[PDB]
Amino acid sequence: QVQLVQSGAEVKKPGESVKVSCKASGYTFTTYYLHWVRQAPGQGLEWMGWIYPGNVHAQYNEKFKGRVTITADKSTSTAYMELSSLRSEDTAVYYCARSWEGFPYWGQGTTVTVSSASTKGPSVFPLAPSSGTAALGCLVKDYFPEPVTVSWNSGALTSGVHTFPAVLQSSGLYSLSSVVTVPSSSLGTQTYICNVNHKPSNTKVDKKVEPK
Amino acid sequence: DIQMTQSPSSLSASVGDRVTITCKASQNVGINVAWYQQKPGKAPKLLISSASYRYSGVPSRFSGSGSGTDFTLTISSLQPEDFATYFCQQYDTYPFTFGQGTKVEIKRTVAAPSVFIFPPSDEQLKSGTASVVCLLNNFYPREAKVQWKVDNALQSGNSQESVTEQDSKDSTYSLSSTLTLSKADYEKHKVYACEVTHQGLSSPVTKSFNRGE
Ligand SMILES: [Zn+2]
Ligand SMILES: [Zn+2]
Repeated sequence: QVQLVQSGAEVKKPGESVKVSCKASGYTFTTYYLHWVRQAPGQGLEWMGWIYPGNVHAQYNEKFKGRVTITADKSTSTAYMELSSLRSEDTAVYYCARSWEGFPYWGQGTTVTVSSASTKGPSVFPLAPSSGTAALGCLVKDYFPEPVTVSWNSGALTSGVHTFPAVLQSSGLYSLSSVVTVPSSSLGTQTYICNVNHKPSNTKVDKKVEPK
Repeated sequence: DIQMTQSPSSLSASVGDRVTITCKASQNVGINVAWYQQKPGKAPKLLISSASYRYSGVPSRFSGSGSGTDFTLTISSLQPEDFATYFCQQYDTYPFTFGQGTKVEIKRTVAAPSVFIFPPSDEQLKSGTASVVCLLNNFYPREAKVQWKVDNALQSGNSQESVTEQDSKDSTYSLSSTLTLSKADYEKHKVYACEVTHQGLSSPVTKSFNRGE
C-alpha cells in the first residue's frame, strides 16, 4: 500500500527556514516523481517542485525564487522540502504527492505557521446565558499558535455545540468562541463547563459558565 | 503561467442532482488535466486523469470531458459523500497550476437564525479589553448580514465573523460576529446591538443590551 507520511506541524519566525520530511513506503521510491504542493487561503493550491529520486534531479516553481530545496535519501525512501527566508505568507499546509497523470497519492499534510508572535496560552471567558432555548459559551482568546481543543462537560455534552474556526487578530494572536444551545429549564440544575486545552503553552483550563 | 479558472465558485445541490463544474485554462493544455475532491482536514483525492479517465476505483457517476482550454467535471447523480470542494489542475506545462476550487454544498429549506448577544464578561473587563459576541444559530442559506450598532450608530471595521461548516444533522450554518473594543471605549457607550438580515426573517432582527444592565 502506497503511503506518504510527513513530519509534524512547525512554527517558525520570519527569516527562518523549515524542513519537512516525507517518508515513502509501499513502492519503488526511485521510479516516481515526488512533488511538493502547498495550500493556504487566498492563493489556494500552489505547486512547489519535484524530485526524481532515481537521479535526485529536482525542479522548482520559479515563483519561489530559489527559496525551495527538495532532496531525497534513497537509503531510507525519504524526501525533504526545505523552504528558506520564511515570510508570514508561507503559512500553509504543505503536502508531498506522488505523480502519475496527476497526483494519485498524497501525504497527510504538514501545517507550517510563520509568525513573529510568541507562544501564548488563551484567556478563557464565559459567554453567560442571559438574554425555551438558552445559548451559552466560552470565548477562547489571545493564544498562539493554533490549535486549541474545546469540549463541554468533559465531552459528555456534544449536541448543539458549535466551536467556531479561529480568526487571526491584528495582534497576531488567535481567538474563537465555542457555544452551545441548551434548554432554558436546565440552567438552574445542570452545570456547564468548557474544557480548553492549548498544548503548546501547556494550558488546560476548565471554566464554569453560569447564568449571570 | 497557465491560470485555471473554475465556474461556479460554489453551488448548492440535492442528493440525486446532476452537478456540472467547468474549468477554463488560459492557454491550451491538451488533455493534461486532473480533477480532485477535497474534504476538510484531508488531502485532495484524485478523481479524473488525462481530462476524461476515472482514476482506479472512482465511481461511475464522476466523469470528465474536454481538451485544449475547456474542461468539465460532471457528477451524474450526487450522493451524500460527494458534498466537498472540487479542483481542476493542469500538468501540461510548468508550473503546474490548480483551479481555485468549487464548493458543493447541501440544499435545504430556508431557516431563519436564532440570534443571541453576549456582553463582555466581568472577567474580561478586568483585563483591559471588551469583546461583544453576536451568535446566529442554525440558519440557511449561508448569506446573512450582521451589522453592529453602538448607541444606535452603525459600526465598521471593528468586528470579525466566523462561520461553521454545514451541520451534519440539519445542514444549517451557525455564525459568530465579535465586536472588539478597548475597555476604555466600551465604557463610553450605553447600547450595544447586533442587527441580523437573512432571507428567513421577514424584517431584520435586533438583539441588544445596555452596558452594565
Ligand atoms: Zn446550533
Ligand atoms: Zn456612544
